[PDB]
Amino acid sequence: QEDVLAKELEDVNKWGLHVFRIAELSGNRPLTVIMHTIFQERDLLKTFKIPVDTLITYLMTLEDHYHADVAYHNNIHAADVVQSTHVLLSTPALEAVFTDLEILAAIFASAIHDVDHPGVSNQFLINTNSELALMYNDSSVLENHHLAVGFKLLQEENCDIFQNLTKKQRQSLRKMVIDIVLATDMSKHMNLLADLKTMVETKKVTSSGVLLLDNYSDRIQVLQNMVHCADLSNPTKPLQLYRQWTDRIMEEFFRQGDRERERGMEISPMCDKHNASVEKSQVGFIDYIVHPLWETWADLVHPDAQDILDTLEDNREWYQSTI
Amino acid sequence: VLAKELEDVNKWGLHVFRIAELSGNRPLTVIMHTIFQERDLLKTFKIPVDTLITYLMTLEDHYHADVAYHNNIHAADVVQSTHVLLSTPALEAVFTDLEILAAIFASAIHDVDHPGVSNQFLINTNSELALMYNDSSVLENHHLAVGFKLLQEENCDIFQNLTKKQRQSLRKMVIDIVLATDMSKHMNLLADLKTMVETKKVTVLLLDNYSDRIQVLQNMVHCADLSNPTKPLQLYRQWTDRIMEEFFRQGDRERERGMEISPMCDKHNASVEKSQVGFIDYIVHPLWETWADLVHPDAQDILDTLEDNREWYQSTIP
Ligand SMILES: COc1cc2c(cc1OC)[C@H](CCc1c[nH]c3ccccc13)N(C=O)CC2
Ligand SMILES: COc1cc2c(cc1OC)[C@H](CCc1c[nH]c3ccccc13)N(C=O)CC2
Ligand SMILES: [Mg+2]
Ligand SMILES: [Mg+2]
Ligand SMILES: [Zn+2]
Ligand SMILES: [Zn+2]
Repeated sequence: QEDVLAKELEDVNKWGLHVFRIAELSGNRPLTVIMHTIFQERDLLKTFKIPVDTLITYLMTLEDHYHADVAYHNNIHAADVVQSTHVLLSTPALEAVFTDLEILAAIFASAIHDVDHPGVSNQFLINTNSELALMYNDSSVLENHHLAVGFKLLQEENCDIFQNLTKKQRQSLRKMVIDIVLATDMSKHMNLLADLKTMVETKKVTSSGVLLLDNYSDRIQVLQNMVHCADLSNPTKPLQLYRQWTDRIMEEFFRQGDRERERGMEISPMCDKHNASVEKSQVGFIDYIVHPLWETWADLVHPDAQDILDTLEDNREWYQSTI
Repeated sequence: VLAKELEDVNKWGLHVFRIAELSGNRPLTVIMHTIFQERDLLKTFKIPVDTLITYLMTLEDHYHADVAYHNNIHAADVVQSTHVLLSTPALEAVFTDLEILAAIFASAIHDVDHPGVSNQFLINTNSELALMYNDSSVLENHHLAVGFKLLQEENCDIFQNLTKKQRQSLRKMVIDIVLATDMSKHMNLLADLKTMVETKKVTVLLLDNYSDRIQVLQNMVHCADLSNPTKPLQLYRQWTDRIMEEFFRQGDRERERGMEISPMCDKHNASVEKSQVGFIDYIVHPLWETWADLVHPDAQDILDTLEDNREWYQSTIP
């Protein structure tokens, strides 16, 4: 029903949106309806003269190119990252900091950032001599692919949502989107976090108390880390959402491990369904990856993200308590 | 006949155009085969000679015969120049046989399927290649992908007898080297070579960590790629004629499409000779001067010839 879905989408500005309920109520179109809602909320159709029928046509085609048969890296994950990026962009420490084009780039990058993901890792694709790894010379294999598909779909019939941007706007947005999606490669995490830490330690704020970002390198680095935080935000969400994300990533990992075991390869970490500890893996994920990242983001925008960090820390203690 | 010319495969200034003619437009194949035997690579890595020839022929076929510069003759020239640079005395022990294999294979594939237009042209025209590769080292990613993909054709897997680790190490090194031939990386590459020269440790060069060794290999193949002005003048002048034909054809396409014409690509305004002098002064000589410092004094004859050729091109400007 449309009324109940409209009611749920009133939460689009809130951390912890019931994204699985929105997927059900929208008829498995969470990415389309959440993107459309966000574009209306931020007045992006009027600002960039995006025809509404073109937006819907592109969104439905993009959503179609996520795999409905992968447990984690599907259109619900994309919708979740889009919405989480949308909330992070609204944080008071960043008010009036980014232009309308940078906002468009960050939201578009989130929407396409995992498109056509096959449900296995870059290393699996490299180690199996996949056609994707051969195409991309073993370097950010999935992320180059997500970008290429995301942009190529703009060329389908009535899909060019950027048709009314100027040529310079299109060139700038394309560069920013590429910079952002390539930064979601998990092998870049340590370098991205090291740079975010440096920016926190050298942070400057303006007279209005918002973050001072006066060059492309700093601006794109904040947008890269923002989308990376959104991508790694599952343990910061209310527990009933977090546990569903955990169930889904473990299913994807175990299916990868079954293909590795069947092929005689070493099983990747956390992918052996016969020797895995789901709870210990979440605590380690939080301790070594997610909390170091979110604690640093929370410092950059202090005190805006304190409640998100509080939820992360509660969820860590809950998983720890199940061991 | 063709055999006599191949006797100087170990000399800077091989008559590569004569070899291209005398081999029926197969310079990459015959030069690669000759080099693999001078370095005993077929025995070291147990490469079936017929597999080596089948792959080389196939690779050569994927260079475009209607591209005046970035064709199979260029690929053969860079291969042969790397082969000579690998024999620099100051590098007499630095690199292992697999590293030698990687530098030579990388040279052979480093421009395969080149369309005769630049990365910037491919980006600004919204080409399929730039869409595939997200505007980042577009050509060089493609050269690699084609070069490795051809290994999978029938009786083309020249690395069939390398160990699994050797194949994985060779692949990484080839990728690192070919990606470094992107001209947009030149200044960063040169800066690293300069830093290495300043921190140079010698007994002969001592390079201990992979990062330093791959950097020397990157800069070496880069030097080979940019070696035309260091060759004997009759060779250099042919390379100049060929690159200018390729540039002018690209500029004809940019003019028509309404784009800004790339530097040196406007046939109605370009000075071929001024462009060569500027090319040497700003790119080729700073690079080869720094290389010469790294292997001092083994590059001094190459540097001398470059400086002679620069003097000659300058004298052709009224
Ligand atoms: C909800 O839980 C998860 C969600 C996700 C992951 C792992 C989760 O739980 C262990 C992994 C992290 C990959 C990864 C790379 N290096 C690591 C080192 C340690 C741990 C993980 C990783 N993802 C894979 O695409 C993203 C989503
Ligand atoms: C024999 O002469 C040449 C040979 C080559 C080039 C230029 C030559 O002569 C002007 C260019 C150099 C790169 C380059 C592209 N745009 C530039 C602008 C300024 C400086 C360098 C470049 N190449 C292009 O594939 C490699 C071979
Ligand atoms: Mg991803
Ligand atoms: Mg090239
Ligand atoms: Zn993701
Ligand atoms: Zn080349």
